[PDB]
Amino acid sequence: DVYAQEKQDFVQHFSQIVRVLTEDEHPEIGDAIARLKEVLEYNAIGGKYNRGLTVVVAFRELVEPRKQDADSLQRAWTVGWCVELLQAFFLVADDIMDSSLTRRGQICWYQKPGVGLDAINDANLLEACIYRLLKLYCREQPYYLNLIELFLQSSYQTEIGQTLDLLTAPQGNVDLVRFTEKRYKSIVKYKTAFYSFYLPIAAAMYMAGIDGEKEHANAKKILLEMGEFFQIQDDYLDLFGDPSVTGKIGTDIQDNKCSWLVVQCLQRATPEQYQILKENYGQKEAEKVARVKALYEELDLPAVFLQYEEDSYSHIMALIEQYAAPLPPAVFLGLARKIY
Amino acid sequence: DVYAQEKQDFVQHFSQIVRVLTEDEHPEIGDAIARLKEVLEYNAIGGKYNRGLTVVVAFRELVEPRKQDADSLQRAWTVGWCVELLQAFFLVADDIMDSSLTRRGQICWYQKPGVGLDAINDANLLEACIYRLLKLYCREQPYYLNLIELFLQSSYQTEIGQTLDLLTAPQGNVDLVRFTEKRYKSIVKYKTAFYSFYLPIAAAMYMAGIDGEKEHANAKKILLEMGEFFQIQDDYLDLFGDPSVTGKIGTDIQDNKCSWLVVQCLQRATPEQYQILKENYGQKEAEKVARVKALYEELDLPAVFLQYEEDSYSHIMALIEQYAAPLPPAVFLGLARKIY
Ligand SMILES: O=P(O)(O)C1(P(=O)(O)O)Cc2cccnc2C1
Ligand SMILES: O=P(O)(O)C1(P(=O)(O)O)Cc2cccnc2C1
Ligand SMILES: [Mg+2]
Ligand SMILES: [Mg+2]
Ligand SMILES: [Mg+2]
Ligand SMILES: [Mg+2]
Ligand SMILES: [Mg+2]
Ligand SMILES: [Mg+2]
Repeated sequence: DVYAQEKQDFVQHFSQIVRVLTEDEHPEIGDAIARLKEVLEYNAIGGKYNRGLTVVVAFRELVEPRKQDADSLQRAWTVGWCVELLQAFFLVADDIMDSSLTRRGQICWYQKPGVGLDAINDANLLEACIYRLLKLYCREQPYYLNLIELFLQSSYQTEIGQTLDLLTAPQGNVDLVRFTEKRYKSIVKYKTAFYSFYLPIAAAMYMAGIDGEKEHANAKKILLEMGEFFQIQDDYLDLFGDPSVTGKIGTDIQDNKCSWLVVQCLQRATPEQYQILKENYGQKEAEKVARVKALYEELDLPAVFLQYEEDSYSHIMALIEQYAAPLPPAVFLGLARKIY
Repeated sequence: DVYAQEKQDFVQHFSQIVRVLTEDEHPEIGDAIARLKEVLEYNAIGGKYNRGLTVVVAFRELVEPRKQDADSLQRAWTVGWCVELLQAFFLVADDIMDSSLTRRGQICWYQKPGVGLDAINDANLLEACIYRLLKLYCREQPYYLNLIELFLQSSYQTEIGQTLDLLTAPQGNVDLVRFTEKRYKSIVKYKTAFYSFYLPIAAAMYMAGIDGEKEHANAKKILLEMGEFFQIQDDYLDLFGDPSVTGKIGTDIQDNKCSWLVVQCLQRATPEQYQILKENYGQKEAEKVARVKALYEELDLPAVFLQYEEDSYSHIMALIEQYAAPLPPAVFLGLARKIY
């Protein structure tokens, strides 16, 4: 795919990212800059890079090839890495707050001996690197302020979404009463859809000089729906995915989360299955978690998900028919192929 | 003082800040916006406001009174609150990472039943509010990008400083060998001096149309030295200050910190006092902490600090003589009176 053939160059650009960001030497900060290097290497590397590559792929498809200079392609790869760094910031903090164990096939940063809650500041540093990179690479470009504002707004929206995620999942309480489809859709729009799907395409758009309100609004209409599916898939895989593939161990049941699975469970459960859920959800005991997973299987939730994926795929394609123009449909099609 | 007579209006502006920031209602995010309100009220209120008031005071002294519109004064009070919000973001995270107990006369946010590590996301939200406010109030102003860049750069510098703070104070280790005057001065320049002293005056400068490199450089020369003293004072008060006055309980000894006190101790200690330090520092036991405090008193560190405050005050005033022009000396004098 077009993600395949952009990958290698994009990934190789990381050493350049790290080089430029370690050159703040101010010899006095040398030890901190070395810590930053370590943090970047542990937390920005080892996933699929789909968000960052999305910026690069869309940039190649929206920019006139004659305008695809060496320099403007360096900027695209940099802006792609900015998206990956935003992801790394949110994931470092999220793993702490979700009490997670592994991520991307290694133990979570904060679980590393000698890191612990110092990881909070490491996460803030990852965030800071975004704006340092934008200044360094894009400061003289017409779209500079547009990109700054887009990244900050996307961060605010994600943080609002994380807020709702955490409010809906208070530790060691109950009501399943909070866990509604309406609540779920709002959580995921905010925590996932904006930064994972809107951000990378929007950033490429602005870089291509496409700054129009209506063009961004139509793009957003497709991309936010993609983002909802992606988070539903993430919730499904939390329980039913293979950790060798996902790279991480699920914590949604123990964490009392408004997962798509629990929302679907509740919609289907008999009064008696409800009581089993209520007695077993939101608790660390492996035995109780296993009971929840058994309920989910009794209700054929995996089959519900497979049906949903089909209906969602067809809906997203219908939206691309409606909303893609005047942008190349390929911009959306490539993305949808990556996620579905 | 001029801080006295700006205070009331500045503090009253907070309800307006909170009002404008809760009006994102998107009914769906209502619960998150209510959490944000709670976070703002707990974490942005109850200190002395000296950083935010500094923006307002310097704005009144650098801007032509004829240009001090109703609107431009609303912007100054807003930019002042932006500085206070930046402070709140850093303090929420710092209390978690320093395992602190109280702040500003109440228990730390993260220690509140039902908050815990969710406070990490609350802190990120406080950060986000800065840029939301700058957009809302300042977006059409010539200095808009200057203020965005200043706040981001100040955050990056503070985070670099926090990095060095934490690297120098590894939990449950030793060497006092790390604790040198050189290391100390670099920590505090970065973690304190930029955001506490340079930021608020710089922000007022940019708002006044003073964007010149040399003017900012000369201002920085005074303000960074003030910031070093302020952090030395903060370290002194951590142990020897009255909690009813400081609002918080000290943790520097237990936290193994490169405090000014330990650096001064080491410079003075006999080989035998060194061994007492090494045996007792960096540990939670009240008895061991008391032994450290006893060593500090044996070495007359409080008297060393009082002498230092005098020498520092005289040095800062000498710098204001050298470097203040063409800005009103009052801008620096008022600040120095507040801290000394
Ligand atoms: O931990 P992961 O499953 O990767 C998780 P969540 O914790 O939201 O499930 C972290 C995260 C953060 C923002 C948007 N989606 C996600 C997925
Ligand atoms: O906790 P406080 O004493 O308020 C502290 P530090 O933890 O650095 O001593 C927090 C903080 C953060 C940045 C600059 N100075 C300070 C003072
Ligand atoms: Mg998680
Ligand atoms: Mg999460
Ligand atoms: Mg998940
Ligand atoms: Mg502290
Ligand atoms: Mg600290
Ligand atoms: Mg302190």
